[PDB]
Amino acid sequence: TFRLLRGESNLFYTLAKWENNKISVELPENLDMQSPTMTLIYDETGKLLWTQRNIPCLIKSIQPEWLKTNGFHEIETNVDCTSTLLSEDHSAQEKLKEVREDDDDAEMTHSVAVNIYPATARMPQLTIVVVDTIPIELKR
Repeated sequence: TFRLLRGESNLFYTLAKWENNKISVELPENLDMQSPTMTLIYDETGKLLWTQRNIPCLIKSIQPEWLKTNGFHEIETNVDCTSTLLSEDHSAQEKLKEVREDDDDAEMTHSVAVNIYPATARMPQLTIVVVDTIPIELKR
């Protein structure tokens, strides 16, 4: 889980560059866009610097306390938000349709790994957050 999302976090760390008070992430050519993760990068103060996808409901669901340490956490969000997160994913969209019909405020829980990268000569201190886009309720 955490140990598993750590790999994606490390990847995005090595992909990132710090230039002119800004994070830039250049994605590798032909990289899978269909991986079930979304990564966010914050500064040590907890300011969001970069996000793989701009999804405000999920971003607002990230608790600031979490951001100062390494940890494994859970987002408690809604089926509307999860549907926005999984928009491109066809099959998932079918399932999501179903669940939306049974309950329109159905709760969705997403695993999250928070990862700390101390400042180096190359890079300032960063917190990298990796979210499992498939919620616990849909894993089975």
